[PDB]
Amino acid sequence: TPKIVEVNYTWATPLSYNFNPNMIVYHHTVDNNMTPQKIDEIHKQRGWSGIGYHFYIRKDGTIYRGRPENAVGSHAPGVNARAFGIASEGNFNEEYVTPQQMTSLIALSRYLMNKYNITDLKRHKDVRQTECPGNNFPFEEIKAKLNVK
Ligand SMILES: [Zn+2]
Repeated sequence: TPKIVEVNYTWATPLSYNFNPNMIVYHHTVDNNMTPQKIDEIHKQRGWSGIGYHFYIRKDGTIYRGRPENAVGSHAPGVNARAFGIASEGNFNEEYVTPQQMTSLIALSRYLMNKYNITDLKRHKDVRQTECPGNNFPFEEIKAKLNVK
């Protein structure tokens, strides 16, 4: 089972648990050097309860929990009730996922896919107009390693 680091959050507004995931959406953070706590602060400024992603993967491969696994997130308006959101630290218009981020992306994705019977993997740019998760985000390689077509 991948190592998920639990984080102490204080949620500003009520979380909804009317969450029925059938999709994983991949994100980049654009900004580097952010703790999950810093993301949570920014997401609170934007009027969300707190960190909008269900998971945040830092450059050294550490997987932090964001939103509770059974709560609706704030990462992709229009699919939030049906999508896990997985963020990777970086701006992948300008750099590449680290090998440790790739290892964690595959492990976390397969965990969620098996646990929830999910086969639908999407980039944020596949569901909304955005450059996220960045030009160099290795989407086709992730799908290939997970045997998704
Ligand atoms: Zn995004």
